Amino acid sequence: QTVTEPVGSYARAERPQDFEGFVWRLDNDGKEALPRNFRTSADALRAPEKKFHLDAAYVPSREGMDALHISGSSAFTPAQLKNVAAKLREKTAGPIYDVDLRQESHGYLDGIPVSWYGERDWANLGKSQHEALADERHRLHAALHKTVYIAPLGKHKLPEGGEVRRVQKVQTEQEVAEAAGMRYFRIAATDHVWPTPENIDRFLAFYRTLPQDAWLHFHSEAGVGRTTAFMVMTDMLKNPSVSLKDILYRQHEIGGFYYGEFPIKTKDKDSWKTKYYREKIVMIEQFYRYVQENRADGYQTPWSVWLKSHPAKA
Amino acid sequence: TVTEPVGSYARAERPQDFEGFVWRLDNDGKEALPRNFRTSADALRAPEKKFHLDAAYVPSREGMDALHISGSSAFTPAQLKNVAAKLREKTAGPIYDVDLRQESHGYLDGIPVSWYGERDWANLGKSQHEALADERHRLHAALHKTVYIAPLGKHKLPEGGEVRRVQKVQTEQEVAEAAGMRYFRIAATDHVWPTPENIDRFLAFYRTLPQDAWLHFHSEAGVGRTTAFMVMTDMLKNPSVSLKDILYRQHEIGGFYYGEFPIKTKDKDSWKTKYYREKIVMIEQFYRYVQENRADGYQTPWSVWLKSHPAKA
Ligand SMILES: O=P(O)(O)O[C@H]1[C@H](OP(=O)(O)O)[C@@H](OP(=O)(O)O)[C@H](OP(=O)(O)O)[C@@H](OP(=O)(O)O)[C@H]1OP(=O)(O)O
Ligand SMILES: O=P(O)(O)O[C@H]1[C@H](OP(=O)(O)O)[C@@H](OP(=O)(O)O)[C@H](OP(=O)(O)O)[C@@H](OP(=O)(O)O)[C@H]1OP(=O)(O)O
Ligand SMILES: [Cl-]
Repeated sequence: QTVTEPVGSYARAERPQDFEGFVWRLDNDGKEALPRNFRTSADALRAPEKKFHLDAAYVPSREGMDALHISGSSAFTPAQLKNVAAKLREKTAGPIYDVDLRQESHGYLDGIPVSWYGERDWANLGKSQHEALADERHRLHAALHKTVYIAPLGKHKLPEGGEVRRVQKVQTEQEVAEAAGMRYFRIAATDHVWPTPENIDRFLAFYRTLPQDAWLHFHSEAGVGRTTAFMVMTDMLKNPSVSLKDILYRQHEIGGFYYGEFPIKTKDKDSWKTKYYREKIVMIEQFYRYVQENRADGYQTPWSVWLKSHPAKA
Repeated sequence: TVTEPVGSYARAERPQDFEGFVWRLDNDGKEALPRNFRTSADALRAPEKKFHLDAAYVPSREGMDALHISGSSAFTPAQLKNVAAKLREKTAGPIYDVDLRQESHGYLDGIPVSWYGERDWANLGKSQHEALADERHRLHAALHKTVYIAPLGKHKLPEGGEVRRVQKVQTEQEVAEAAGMRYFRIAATDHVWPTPENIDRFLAFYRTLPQDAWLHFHSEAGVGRTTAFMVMTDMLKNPSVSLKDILYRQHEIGGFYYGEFPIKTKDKDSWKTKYYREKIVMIEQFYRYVQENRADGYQTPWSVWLKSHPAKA
């Protein structure tokens, strides 16, 4: 009769103590002018990726895309964010937000974007946003005037090479965003899994009070899973008359992940990802249902509450 | 007036520029014994070409059978048990694990690790007391915590390795005692000539040893620091042997060659050149100390004698 973890909360069954952070991972090498996977809702649609087995002939509706005003990308250096901000300012006169979707603790050491990485990038798994940000604040401050090892991950998601330096400057992403002329909003979402009801309730309350001309620049570490999930959510919220298929196809075709059904295939070492991919597919459909069934009364019922009374099925 | 005398060049380096940043894997535990394992009873081998020595020269082995010393790289607990068993076949006296490492090190879940800073100088400038306090604190702090242990690869930076939540922490003293060996620590900085403090400590220790004591010296690789102390011991115990014979024989049983040779390093290792030169001069100065002070029973320590008889570059 009693279910321990409902669909949409599978990650709650994992043990945080088994994925604690152990290294400052390099989030971006700063070689390119812009972060990776940079895209906006004003962009032209491209051919779908073969791995998703989609209909390349299909022409998704672009209804509402010109007025959507959102973008997404991977993590960035401060110089890259300034370049992003400049580009977005050519598209709007409203406030531009850096919507940081990363639960992992991260920041900038001597201007270098880094994150405290644990296995599966789950160093803050299970923490409330309050606890995750306290960890981040503590770790960043502790790095000042201290020697740190910053490294990119290579074979088997372990450090490979990198550099050692005695830190002279520490900055939070909020500071870097403000320096780039962007407003900042943080949603502490766990890497690789469906955002939690807490994450989404927070996002919806934030969305509700945005000025009509607000531009949302979403980002995560790679600019794929989490970034696309929130871009899809925003598209659905702002353009409720658009079909689920059109939303999923167009968010994929401008450069994001495809959040519909597809032949999931993983290497043996990544088999743990499989059920999380299936969970996101089911939850994307359930969020669409939430939008359709609650927009009429102006979303009086929060997503978390509605989901508990309308649980998703595997 | 000179700021730093010969033999103390490392004192000019800045400790803050070489602080520890990773738990380095000291030995992968694949072999039964530590690397560069050798004993004074071993046969002499041909010299290594890089030292440009006379391969036809046969040094005297006078005193080697009674010297009773050995050397090696760092080891896993199992490898040390293997070493202890081997050495017990050669003596009925106490067998000492003479740990020559200044860098903080120990065992996490039985894995030999050290807190590595650039040039392995994470404890540079610390007194032995401070180095050992750092070591105790860091080891204790790892218990029940997640750590990243990695071997060094390209450019002396971590490559691969493993991540684990530590369930057991031990100091090398505990591991040595569990293997049936006595333990003595000399906190010598990697890559440079041991300090007057290091050497005064070693000589006072040497003076306390019973006739049948066996000394197993080790450092990280079992090369620079290990050979320096093996050479010192050979000179102390066999003062009638020529400097050339001591240096050749300690090299030919498997150690570094501490005499003059044409030094050539990779460009990235050019900082080592003067430290190699310094060791050559200091080895000669230590030989002089032994020859001049053995007759009266070492009434005056090395540090004092060296201050009144400074070495010259
Ligand atoms: O930067 P990468 O090494 O390329 O890793 C990314 C990144 O996550 P991590 O960097 O922390 O491993 C993606 O996610 P977001 O940070 O944008 O949320 C993730 O997206 P999903 O796991 O949710 O799909 C993606 O996975 P994908 O293979 O689908 O691109 C994954 O790539 P890899 O781990 O396979 O390199
Ligand atoms: O374990 P390794 O990677 O082989 O390094 C060793 C080790 O020092 P490190 O491990 O910290 O680099 C030697 O020293 P001891 O620990 O036994 O004192 C050192 O000896 P010296 O620097 O004093 O000479 C030797 O140098 P080498 O064998 O070239 O003489 C060096 O080897 P590499 O740095 O070349 O790998
Ligand atoms: Cl005196």
